[PDB]
Amino acid sequence: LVNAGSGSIVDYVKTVLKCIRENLNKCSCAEKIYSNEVAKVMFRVNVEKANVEEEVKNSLEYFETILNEGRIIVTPAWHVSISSALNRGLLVELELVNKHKGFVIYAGGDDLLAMLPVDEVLDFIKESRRAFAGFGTEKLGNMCLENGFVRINNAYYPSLPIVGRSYSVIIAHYADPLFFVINDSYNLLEEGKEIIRYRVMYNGEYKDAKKDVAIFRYQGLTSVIPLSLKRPIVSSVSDFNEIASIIDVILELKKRIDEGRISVSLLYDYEKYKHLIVASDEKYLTEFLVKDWIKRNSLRKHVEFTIDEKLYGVRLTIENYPIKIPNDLISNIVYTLRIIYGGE
Amino acid sequence: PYYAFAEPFFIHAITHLHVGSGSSVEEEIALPFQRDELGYPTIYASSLKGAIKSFLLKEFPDKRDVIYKVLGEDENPEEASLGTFLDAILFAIPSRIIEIDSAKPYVWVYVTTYELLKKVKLYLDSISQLSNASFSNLKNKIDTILAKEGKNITLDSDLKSAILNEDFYVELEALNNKIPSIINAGVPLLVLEDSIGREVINRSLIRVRRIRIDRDKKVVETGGLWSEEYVPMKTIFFSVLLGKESKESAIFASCILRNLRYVILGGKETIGKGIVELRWVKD
Amino acid sequence: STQREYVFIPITNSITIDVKITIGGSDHITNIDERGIHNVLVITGYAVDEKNGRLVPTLDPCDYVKGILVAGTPQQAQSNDFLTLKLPANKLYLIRKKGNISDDLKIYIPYSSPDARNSMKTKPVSISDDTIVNNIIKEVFDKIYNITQKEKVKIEKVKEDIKELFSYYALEQ
Amino acid sequence: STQREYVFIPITNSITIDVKITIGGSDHITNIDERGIHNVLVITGYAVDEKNGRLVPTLDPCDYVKGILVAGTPQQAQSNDFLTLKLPANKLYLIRKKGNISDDLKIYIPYSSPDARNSMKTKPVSISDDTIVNNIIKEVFDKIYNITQKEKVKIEKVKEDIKELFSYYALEQ
Amino acid sequence: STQREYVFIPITNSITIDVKITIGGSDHITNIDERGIHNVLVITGYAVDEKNGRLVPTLDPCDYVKGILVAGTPQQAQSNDFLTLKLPANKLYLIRKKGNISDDLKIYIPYSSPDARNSMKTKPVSISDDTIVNNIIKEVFDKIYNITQKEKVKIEKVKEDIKELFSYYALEQ
Amino acid sequence: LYEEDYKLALEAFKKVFNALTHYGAKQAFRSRARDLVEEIYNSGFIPTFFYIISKAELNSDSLDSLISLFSSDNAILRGSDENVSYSAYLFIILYYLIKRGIIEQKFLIQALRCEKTRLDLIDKLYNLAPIISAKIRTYLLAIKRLSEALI
Amino acid sequence: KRVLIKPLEPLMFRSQGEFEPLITGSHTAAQSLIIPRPSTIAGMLGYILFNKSSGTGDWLSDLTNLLATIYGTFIETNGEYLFPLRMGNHLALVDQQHLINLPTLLEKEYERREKGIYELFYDKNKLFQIINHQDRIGISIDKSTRTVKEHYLYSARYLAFKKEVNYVIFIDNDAISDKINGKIVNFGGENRIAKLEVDDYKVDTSIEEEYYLALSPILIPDEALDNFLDNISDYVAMGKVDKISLGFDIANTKRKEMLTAILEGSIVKRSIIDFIKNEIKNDLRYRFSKYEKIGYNTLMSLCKLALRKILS
Ligand SMILES: [Mn+2]
Repeated sequence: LVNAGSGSIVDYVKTVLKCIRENLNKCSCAEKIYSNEVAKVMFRVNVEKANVEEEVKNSLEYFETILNEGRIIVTPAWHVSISSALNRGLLVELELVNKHKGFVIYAGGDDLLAMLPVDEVLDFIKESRRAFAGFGTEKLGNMCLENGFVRINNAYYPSLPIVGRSYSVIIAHYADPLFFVINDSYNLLEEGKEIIRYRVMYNGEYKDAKKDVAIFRYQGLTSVIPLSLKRPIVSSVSDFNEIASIIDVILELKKRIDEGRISVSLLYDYEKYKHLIVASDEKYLTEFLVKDWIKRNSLRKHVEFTIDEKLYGVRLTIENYPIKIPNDLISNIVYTLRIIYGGE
Repeated sequence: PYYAFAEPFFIHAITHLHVGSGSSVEEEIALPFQRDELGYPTIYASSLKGAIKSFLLKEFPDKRDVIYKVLGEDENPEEASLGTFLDAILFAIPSRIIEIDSAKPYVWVYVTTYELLKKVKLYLDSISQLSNASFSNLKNKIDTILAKEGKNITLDSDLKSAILNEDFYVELEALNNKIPSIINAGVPLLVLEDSIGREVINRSLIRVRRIRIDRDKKVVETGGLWSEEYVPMKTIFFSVLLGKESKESAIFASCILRNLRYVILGGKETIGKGIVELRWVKD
Repeated sequence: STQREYVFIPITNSITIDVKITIGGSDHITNIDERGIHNVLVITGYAVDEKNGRLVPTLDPCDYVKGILVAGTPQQAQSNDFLTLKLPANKLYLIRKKGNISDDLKIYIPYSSPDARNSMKTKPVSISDDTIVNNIIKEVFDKIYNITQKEKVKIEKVKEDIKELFSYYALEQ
Repeated sequence: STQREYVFIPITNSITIDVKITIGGSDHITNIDERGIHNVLVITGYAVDEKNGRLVPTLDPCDYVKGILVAGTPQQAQSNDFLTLKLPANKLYLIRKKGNISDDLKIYIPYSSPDARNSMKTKPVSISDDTIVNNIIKEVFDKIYNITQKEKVKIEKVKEDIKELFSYYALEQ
Repeated sequence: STQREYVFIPITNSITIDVKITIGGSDHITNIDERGIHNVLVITGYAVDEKNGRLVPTLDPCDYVKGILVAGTPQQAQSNDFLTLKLPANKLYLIRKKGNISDDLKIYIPYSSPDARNSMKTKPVSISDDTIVNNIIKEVFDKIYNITQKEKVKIEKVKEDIKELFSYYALEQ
Repeated sequence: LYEEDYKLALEAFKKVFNALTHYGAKQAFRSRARDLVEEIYNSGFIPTFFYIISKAELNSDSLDSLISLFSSDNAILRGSDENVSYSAYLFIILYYLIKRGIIEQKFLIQALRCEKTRLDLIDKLYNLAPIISAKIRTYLLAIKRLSEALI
Repeated sequence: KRVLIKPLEPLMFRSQGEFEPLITGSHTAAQSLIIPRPSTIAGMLGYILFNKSSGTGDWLSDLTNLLATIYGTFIETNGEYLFPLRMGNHLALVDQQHLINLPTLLEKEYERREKGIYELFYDKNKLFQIINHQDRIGISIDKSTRTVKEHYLYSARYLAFKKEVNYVIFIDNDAISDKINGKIVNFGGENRIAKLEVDDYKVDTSIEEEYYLALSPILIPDEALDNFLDNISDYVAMGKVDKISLGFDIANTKRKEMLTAILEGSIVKRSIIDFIKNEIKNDLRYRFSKYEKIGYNTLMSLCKLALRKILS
């Protein structure tokens, strides 16, 4: 609310909110806020009438309703803005799919149902989840998304940088019956997003979180990759890059495994380090531990690719479902690698 | 009538076994075994029947019609098979023992949990007082053992203590005084608490890495590395063959099942991973 | 907010008037807009003693009372025997809520003794003798909410839903 | 014939005493035999007052009270407020039926009238915090039932079912 | 009020007057489980005197006396100056612990004053010479325990265990 | 079964990395880590234990410059060549042995306080050597991998 | 009176149609029904009681010529009783108690009600603690290459019980009880086995609450269809309405009849009951009589174990 204003008006609204703060008063704090509103009407030369009695009371009553109910009161402009941004993000994702040799079955606004090669699925997931939040570097036709908005030749249309987004991936044999393939895709993307909890901190406190993940499945293997690790998934221009940050790590690691700098034994050798590292309790200890686990399959001479130290302590939970999952994000990273390869 | 008689039999692994399941688990193995509901190694009845039918078709090519009748027909499969196999359930797995006591030397031991024995008794109770073949002694033994659930029990032994699979200390206790052995291989059986027994078991399984080498420059091809999981040699499974009353079912039970010791189960047979000895509980 | 009360609607007509109100508050419990009885109060676990009406409470939740939050004050001569309740008013199981209650209410509820003097056994009963439907419509239903015969030239829909929209569990003990 | 008693079970240790002497009566219907807390019963439409420990009803099957049926007379100094009724034992809605039905039932229920003063925000809560729950063994499960810890070396599974088999919506105010 | 008493076991037989509760109940700390005399607590840093057999407080750690613990009180003519002390029965250093104890023990060291007259000259002594040990079977065990001579007519058990275990650091002077 | 051993290493170890400074008998600790392990199972537990106590300075210095670790804080263990950098390892093994009830404190503390009971302390370790070797295996490989990574 | 069906191994009650390698360039798959349809239990029991000289047409004729009014199936684990519960696309196992407040829960206002039912299907659901789909991939092998045939691969999501599970039916006649006691049967698809133990019981029948739990697919007589699918709110509070097929008849080797139905676990409003009786012709009433004998229209109420047919 206080940020929604542009101009000296923000002072009035935040001091009203302070009058709403801690059940402070009505009919009483309507002076401090008013000794500025009347100041403002006297700050001009042609004002006609003021019923500040009614007006500041209604202005406080608005925010009081907002907070008591607990939701921004929706007006038609809200709906048409969300829907327009939905369609524009859809236009972005249409050429994001086409950027990765994909075939759209249904891409409409919020959702998506495409078919891509098993090779560029991770790239597409990353770039799509970022473009949904208006954060990208490509021109996608006539549309050049810019850090939370959608620039279209000087037109800055909004985006959905607050809305999370889940992702299901089914690595399927071309002879697999599409009935069960589509049903498994839908049932993962439904069950899992409601049923999984992964560690997140907002306000500096390790809490849980449910949506905005990426589930993978390969004929029995499953993995989940959290996409935000922040509950106001972005609130600054800073956190725009944090989106899908775990995915570029998996992409880099797959970039090392292919070129023959790491051996796929990496994907079968993390279990022994996992006991040590999840009971481990210091940062740089676990840092060196993963560095040397990789440095038994080697990544490089004079190692250069470490895991970015935000990935540890992240524990993924599940509400006791047949979907078995490792309780930690790095084991899920390596299962995502197993699932991607298993389809190549 | 309608599964009149039944034949329970032990599946004794002569080599390692690998009945595969694709990549059907969340472990680090890439070619796991076929898993029970409890994550234990099982042999599906489809696999057991398919392997046994294939073997019998090869080594009894004149009895092809009897075998077709009991186990099914390739085409014209509009004639229900009058024989069926239950899922083979792990009955006992060999474990490496570092024993501290008993003055008797043992280097490997058979190991079970109470979940396994519970399912074995489930199979066994559902036959005896229902069908007519009578082997109640085995069921009485399994019930006597199941009495003591919740503590590592040794069977036919004087062990009292041991290291199992080089990694687990356990303290054992004899059953009452003595009991006929459920297996006939003169090796102690241990029934373990369902929690330490499964750690011991999942450390008794063989999980190997395997490699495809570049045929010319003798190096591993990129990505030519995977893992597989074999059930160890000497492992024992348990299944039952249920026969519906018919004439050629008697031919099955008489001419055929009385000359079946060894068959080949599972896959990876060029590695030698399928040889099996079937012991019927009829001796 | 307001206060509402406790009434069973059996084939019995003995519930004519002890709610002394005819207008009440700006909110109205049960409304009727030419579709039948609306905003029915359902009470679970209270057997009835229809003659000598004093609902002895049971324990079995497989009996119910198809009551109404009858508008007003319990005659201000009772409740030394009744029970009474000031609910957060989300707990009342009101059928087909037409309006919207702001979950603020107090309810006085008649009550009785456990009746440990004969083996309890209740029976289900529905509203028989549609003529007695009409006459209970007269005595009790008319003089509480008088919009009937005011705008309602449609009785075939408002007197024949109470046919089976109200069924109870009578003890007869 | 005997008479039973439906003692409440809140987060509170207000359940240390309900009956004068240890056991008393001849037979009990609720059983603790090796695999479950058998024949428990759940009364609906009510609520528990964790402090001021008694019942504080709130009428909807959404609300419910879980209590055990023991054979004892309530403290000999009350039952001015404790319900004492009698049902044919098939309106006795028992959870986890195992034993014998008596068909001539008599119950005492710890309860106080609502006495409506507060907005009854009636909030459910688990039976957990093992430090709270473990000392309960031989004063709620061996003060009336000496039968356990006599043959039972199976206490922690009939503890597993304690962890869930009690649930309610308390008073909190 | 869990209570116990310390009774050292040398070849010196001066421990048959401080016994009141021979059995007195159903339990001791020390007993016979046909695999040794178990639960033999040992206190460390104390020397015994043969003159008026008791314990004297030494500072040397390994001036230790072995002793039996049984449920007894020294017939309350003693304990005036004996070390009377309540323990957490986890900070007790018992040898051959089989059954651990109830976190509180009113125990009695047979205590002697430091006796600053003589300078201590302690020597480890181990028992032999069965002429002194025959009197133990009746002098200590039959004096105290329950199963005495009912579970041990294979008295070699409590012969070689009493031998190989019960040493002490006396002052020999 | 062994999943708190990784938790036990942190507050058992308490320092065999930092206050082991000067990088000679600091890095040398890894030789302990690898070799001893291969020594402990190829050759046995009691041979390696006799070797370790050989290098112990068990006067009171290498009897209390370690039993101080039971109570207070990080013990900078400079002393001399790997005899105090070695009695910390004796401390490590005995710390696992006390925190896992294979041998209690009241004996251990008493066994290392008379030099009459050191002998039967070792004589009792000798009987527990199979069980001990089996049990510490993961707890040791823990610090061996700690050494590979960090030390 | 009560017949406990004890599966000895994972089971397969196929939910869909074709399961066979028809197309060459594609695998086949199948998914098991959590609860076996009543036609399955009926045909099993009939197989146990077969006669060689009756019917041969309209299988339920000579099927019902051997049965009693079988009452729909639920789940007993260890004396505990679980009961299905169905929503839009959802299916949850719950126990006796959690059904009490369900009538009032669905009439709670928007957010309270959705939170309630949503917790009923993701916190109170005991399905995935007792039953999980065990995916079994199988192949066929051509004996010339000892390899797989062309794309002759199939999945089959079986039914794996993590603990002891029985299937519970009630049967009226007792001469049937002591002739199917301790029978090892071929209960379900793809040759799985279960055991039958019978124990006489006692549960009351005549109850009419406002609502009901359907312990079996309520069959709709295809002449009430449009008279049912215009006003769905009048008869079911929550659940699923689906086209089903009555199964597959063995003596004649044909696929049985496709009927609309209200899947088990759906909660029906009492308006349903007479709505059926008043909208069916005697000639169809005679057919649906048998359809109920086998167990298709079975209702329990949310208060007690209230066994009830619909037509009868
Ligand atoms: Mn959804």
